[PDB]
Amino acid sequence: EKKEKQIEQQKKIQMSNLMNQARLKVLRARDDLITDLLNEAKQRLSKVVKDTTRYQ
Amino acid sequence: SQTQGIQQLLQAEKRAAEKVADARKRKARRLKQAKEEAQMEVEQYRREREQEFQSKQ
Repeated sequence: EKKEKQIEQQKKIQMSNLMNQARLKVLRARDDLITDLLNEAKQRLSKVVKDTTRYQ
Repeated sequence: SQTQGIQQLLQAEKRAAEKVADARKRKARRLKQAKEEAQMEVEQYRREREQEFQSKQ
């Protein structure tokens, strides 16, 4: 009973862990995509700066 | 004559004590025997239970 209960408990912890890192991966992917969007935005701003009249 | 009969009283008592000693030796042998069947069965339980454990794992 001791060893069985220990084994099943560790199984539960491992499963809960795996679910956690799955969630973390998807969330960090989301973060990377939005930061890419921000990088594009600042590049567009740099392009906008070039035109003299509207910049003025 | 009579002293031979008294020797027979003593010898019959002696062999009765021999029967008692043999019975006690049988008892000790039986308990030792039981000890090793206990060892065998507990070994068997351990084997059944470790095959169950590897199955679960």
